[PDB]
Amino acid sequence: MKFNKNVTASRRKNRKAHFTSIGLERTKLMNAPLSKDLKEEYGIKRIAVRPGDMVKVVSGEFKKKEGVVMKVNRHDIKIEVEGCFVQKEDGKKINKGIHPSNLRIIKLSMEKDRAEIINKKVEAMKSEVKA
Amino acid sequence: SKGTPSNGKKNKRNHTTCCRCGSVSFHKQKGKCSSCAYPEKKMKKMQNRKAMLKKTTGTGKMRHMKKERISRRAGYPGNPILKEIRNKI
Amino acid sequence: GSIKTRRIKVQLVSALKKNRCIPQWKRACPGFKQQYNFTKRSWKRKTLKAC
Amino acid sequence: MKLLAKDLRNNSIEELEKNLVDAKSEMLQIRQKKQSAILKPNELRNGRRNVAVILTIIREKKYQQLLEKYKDADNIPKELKPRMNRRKRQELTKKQKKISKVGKTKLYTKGNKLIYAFE
Amino acid sequence: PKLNRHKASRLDKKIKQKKLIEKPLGFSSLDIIKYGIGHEGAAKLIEEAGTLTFVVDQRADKINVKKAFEEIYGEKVKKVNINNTMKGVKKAYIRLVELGNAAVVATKAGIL
RNA sequence: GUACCGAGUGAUCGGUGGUGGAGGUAGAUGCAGAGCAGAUCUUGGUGGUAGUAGCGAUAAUUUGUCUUCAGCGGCAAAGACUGAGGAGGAGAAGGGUUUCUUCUCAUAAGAAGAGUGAGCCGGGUCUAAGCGAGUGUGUAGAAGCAUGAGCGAAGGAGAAACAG
RNA sequence: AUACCACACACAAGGGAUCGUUUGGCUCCUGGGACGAGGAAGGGCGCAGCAGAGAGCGAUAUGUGUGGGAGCAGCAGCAAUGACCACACGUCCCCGAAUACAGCAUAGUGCUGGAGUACUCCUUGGAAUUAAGCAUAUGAGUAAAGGAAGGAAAAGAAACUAACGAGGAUUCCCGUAGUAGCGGCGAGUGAACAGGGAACAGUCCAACAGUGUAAUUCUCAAAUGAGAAGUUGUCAAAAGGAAGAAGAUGUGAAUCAGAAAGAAAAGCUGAACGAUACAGGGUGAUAGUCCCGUAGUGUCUUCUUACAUACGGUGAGUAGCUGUGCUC
Ligand SMILES: [Zn+2]
Repeated sequence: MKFNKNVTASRRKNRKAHFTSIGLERTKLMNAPLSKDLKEEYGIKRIAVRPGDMVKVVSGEFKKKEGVVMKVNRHDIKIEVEGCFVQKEDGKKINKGIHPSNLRIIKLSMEKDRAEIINKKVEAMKSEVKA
Repeated sequence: SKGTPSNGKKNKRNHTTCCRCGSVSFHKQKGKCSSCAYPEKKMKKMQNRKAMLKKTTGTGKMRHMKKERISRRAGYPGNPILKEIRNKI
Repeated sequence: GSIKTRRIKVQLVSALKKNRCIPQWKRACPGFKQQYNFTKRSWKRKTLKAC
Repeated sequence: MKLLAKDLRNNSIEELEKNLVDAKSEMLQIRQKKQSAILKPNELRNGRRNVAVILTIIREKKYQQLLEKYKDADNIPKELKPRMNRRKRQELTKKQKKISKVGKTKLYTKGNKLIYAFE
Repeated sequence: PKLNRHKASRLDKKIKQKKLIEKPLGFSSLDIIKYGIGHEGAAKLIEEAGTLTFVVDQRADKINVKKAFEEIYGEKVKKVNINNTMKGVKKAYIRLVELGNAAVVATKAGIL
């Protein structure tokens, strides 16, 4: 049960809040679980998927496959994974997008600011965990 | 006759664009606008509630009024270079 | 006619720049849902009231 | 070349005015390479950012020049005080609101009370 | 006195105040000129009549245009004519005190 | 939703086979914006009449030839007509790109470009009949009345250009 | 009836009912009640690499600073030398109260004007309608038109009720009451005190200011002087505080596998695990354990509020009266 009356439980309101999200709230939509080993290598339980990271598909047509993330579509919430595609009548191949939550991370791309992003989150935990 | 043949003579134009309201209703001979009463200081009485709500505050852009509300929320902080003047006052 | 005031001329200039179809590249954009520009006009079918 | 704010803040008003004529000359040259010939889409963006930065840094330096002048004076020019709104500028100060005596109580003040219980 | 001003040629009316800070350089040569026009229509005018054609800011007048050219490009000017076009652009035509110099200035400036 | 078949005096109810692609009832009670053939009813969609009634006042049209791809479209040669108070050549009021080039039929249709240069031409000046801010008096506020800055003619007055 | 006209059934046309769905509406409750001469509200015109409308912004038309951090939806180009977002600031074209103006106050600085007006206060003031007709009356001191202010506004501490063994400012709720009465005594209209509660608070001016000296307010100087207002009368004292409330934001448990079948399992079947969290939303069919939250817990920022002097019993074109008009 919910006892805070400032938070809404309306279906109409929850749905609008989802689809009209922007900025950091949009980034929260692209989160995926880490594998059991990585959850010992790092403190975090889940992270936003980025290009170059390595993922196992755990639901759908392409179940059991593994591959590298090629692109991240923020407007239509989908991820393109290397080697997951369909062939047209022409023989031409189109990558099919997968929803973030159907993936699981196997190796992290550590290019750019990723190491600082991870550090910032670990500290935020401990700050309140140790109190 | 009063129908089609009299329509041919209708080539003069009594109203032009008003400079206060835009509404092509300034009568040149009378020296008055039929939408907004220019050049009188106050705006005209609008005929009914339906017609007046079409020209109220919030039907356009409200540029100044919006900024004022944001500044009031922030506590009227002013330009940060000049904080010392603010603080003294 | 040939004699015009400055106020009448600016109204004609603005009424002439607005009278154009949707550019052909916009139709390819993922989020774009318009078919035809409903604000297009013809001199044979409407008056500007520039007077 | 993309000018940076912290690396301009070191110049005098006399030096910054020199820089402005160059940026404006460069903008003219850009417009010609658009009517005539062909332009990379990035060029007009970069041209226009450079003028805006110089005008922003000049304005700050002139405000400081005015601050040093009037800081300690009576009759500060209005523009140096924050705008607020017309009614907040005309309000009475909190001292002035409390000097009046026009219907104030004799007894029944906050000061005439004791800390007591009831049983 | 208040009047609707529908027959007037100047759309501005109000007299302008002073200000505590004033804008750095003011209405000045590099605001006045926009670009020179180089196409088959303009090319003939350089070759036959020693005149260049330019787009200029709406706020500009004959005297200002004369000064701005002599400042940016450097040749001396005989005449300036002006034309408000149906596309909302003010065009200026500038004739130089010596012909032949028109082809020199046009080529240096990359108009032609 | 659509064909069949069964149950009920009847309002209605049940099953079977194709179509459809994600929700739905049976019993007992509660609240109602709770059942249509009609109102010269309201809104939207479709017939018969019917390949029918009509589409042709005015000067009039023929032949060859090229395109067009099937335009009495263009060009040559004939035959006519308006007949200088013209079906000719120009301005104003009104319209506003309808003007020029290219392409396409989508055609009294579109799309993309280009085009209007003044000391001497007209406006910005003067004043007609007249209108009027402010001030005075009046009114709950107005209207009205006295005086009066400013305004009032692209065909009245009004410095100076013509050929190629 | 060979071929026309009608009806039934199957297939193809023609139209958009029905069923399934919804980032919209409506109603009730709670907060808020924030404009303008420092140029508003409202109108116009410009600004994109390819850009008509709409959105955003002013010739600085995606600038500066802080907190974050990954892409910019098409095509070409950009981006850890910061893509994009959030908070504040800087810049902010022309018309418009539109003002180089009008009226007005001070020793001086100045103030007003226009916008909005659901709710509150002050004026002015109908007719349709009901009376089974209609003229007094009704609808109604309502509609319409004008003036003015605030987050509420108005009212308010008895020249008050009552006749009890009396009460004790104003406003609001239950009630006296469809009563006492008003009325072609027709149609119809119509209050007050009590008794039970919410919330509670009282005070100022004049009459009436030290005369062994206006002791009072303001300006410039100066470290103690000049000047303005005022004798048609100026001047009657305290800092000070912790509480109370509203927002913003951090953290936050626990799952795997399978026959058949499907485009896809979260369904179904077996085995587990969390709960101070089984509110609700998203994921390719119906998910406590896949994602965002929720229960529980931390931080921070704003706002509101608080001690001093002297007094009484005569406030006039008023109360009242005569005539007159409206009103209850
Ligand atoms: Zn108007």
